Amino acid sequence: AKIEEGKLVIWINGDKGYNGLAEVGKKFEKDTGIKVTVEHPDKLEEKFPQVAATGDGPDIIFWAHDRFGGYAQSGLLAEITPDKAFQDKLYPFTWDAVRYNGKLIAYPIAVEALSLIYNKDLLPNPPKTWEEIPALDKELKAKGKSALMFNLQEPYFTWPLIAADGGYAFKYENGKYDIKDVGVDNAGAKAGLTFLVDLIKNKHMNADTDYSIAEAAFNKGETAMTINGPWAWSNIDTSKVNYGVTVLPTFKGQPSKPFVGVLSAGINAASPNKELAKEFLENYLLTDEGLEAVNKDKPLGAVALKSYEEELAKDPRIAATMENAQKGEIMPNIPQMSAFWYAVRTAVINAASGRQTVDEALKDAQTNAAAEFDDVMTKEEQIFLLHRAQAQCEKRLKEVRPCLPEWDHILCWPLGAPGEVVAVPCPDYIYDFNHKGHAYRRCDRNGSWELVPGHNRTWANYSECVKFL
Amino acid sequence: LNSMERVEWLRKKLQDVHNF
Ligand SMILES: OC[C@H]1O[C@H](O[C@H]2[C@H](O)[C@@H](O)[C@@H](O)O[C@@H]2CO)[C@H](O)[C@@H](O)[C@@H]1O
Repeated sequence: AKIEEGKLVIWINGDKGYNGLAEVGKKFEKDTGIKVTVEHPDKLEEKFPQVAATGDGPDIIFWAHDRFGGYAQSGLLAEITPDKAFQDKLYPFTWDAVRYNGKLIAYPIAVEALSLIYNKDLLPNPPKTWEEIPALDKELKAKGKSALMFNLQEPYFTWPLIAADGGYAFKYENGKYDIKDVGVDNAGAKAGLTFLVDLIKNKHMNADTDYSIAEAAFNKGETAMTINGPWAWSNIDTSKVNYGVTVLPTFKGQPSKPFVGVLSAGINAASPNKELAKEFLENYLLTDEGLEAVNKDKPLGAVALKSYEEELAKDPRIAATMENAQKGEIMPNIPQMSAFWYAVRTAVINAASGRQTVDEALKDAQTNAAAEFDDVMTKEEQIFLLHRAQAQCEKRLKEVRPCLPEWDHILCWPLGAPGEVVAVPCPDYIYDFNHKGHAYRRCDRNGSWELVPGHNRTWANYSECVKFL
Repeated sequence: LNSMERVEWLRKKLQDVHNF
């Protein structure tokens, strides 16, 4: 399908309820005469930014919210205009996930998180810890089964383990995700990835396992557990496997932390059907009946629409989804997310296949991601940002016992209490600084900034700020 | 490229701070 005025083309991932969505499309056509074509191309999230400029995109694209900041920076999304009454129908935190630089850039549909799914006939009590899986697999192999199979090809599925003991994508500091502060190669990420690679080393899992392989093995009853989202429940229902959905195992006593996605619908900037797309999304899809149709095809998870979520919340499988979601973290939607995922994808694949050691693979991923992020800001921009901060300090200085404000060439010091150590967060406007650190001065009992013995120098300690250099 | 230029500038800025 190609875009045409007076009809709608919608893209959604092949794991989602595209047939349920087409039923919503059918009702839209019945009512309005506007034909709706739903497609599920492979790699649609990469394809969209490639083909939009040629006029080969959809009118509406569905994906988890994490990709949308990138699309918005590239000018590929139309602005959406839900009035206040409409916005009030959805949970505020679902709107937050689709807010980029203060604008709503897509409609939220549903909250997704991975859970542990287990076969109750093979395993009545699911393991509480990752650590106990190796012995569980040993026991099951003897009966011609395996403990656990999940998609190892996509970092989304391995992340919850990587994050458990301390891995993170970007640090949130000073009211934003700090792209200088990337947590892909710290001790926590390395611990989690090592545990995974050890499972492979010890033949508890196979490095080649992908989504379809894992799904079939669980649904055929060949493996005791899988890790998957709410969309997978339908096929399990069909297979008649006796299954439960539960909290992911802990690692080193800590919860697994899945990255939480809000499935969202954005409108192509190049669509001549923006008003029809709005009508479809607000008045047909985002209704009790619209979401039920999609949900009955493949479960959406916790829907963004409050009225319908209030029903679905009583489902124990949704209760488990929300439990894992709260233990996890909502994904950033910043443009840097695709580069983050690429780096982790490569790191996991390389570690799992033995191409690299765990430490090499994550160091490389961290290095390559950071190389890209650290190239954004020019010297000229960085000078401009410091100059702005200087002009602010000079304002504060003009408006002036405690120590007094002064400019030290990088930061404006505040008042300091007599005889005290003064700590100032490492300034946000210095791109390369560590922003979870503080710079330090000492204030005299006499209300003068402490000097360096045998110098006219003022003492300051910026060692925490320079952590990354 | 940008990163090298920017960090180099900051090291010189960190040094003005030290001299202050
Ligand atoms: O594996 C990286 C991948 O993770 C997320 O994609 C998920 C998606 O959110 C789910 O809805 C489901 O379709 O599984 C996908 C993983 O195959 C991110 O949304 C995506 O951007 C990222 O590349």
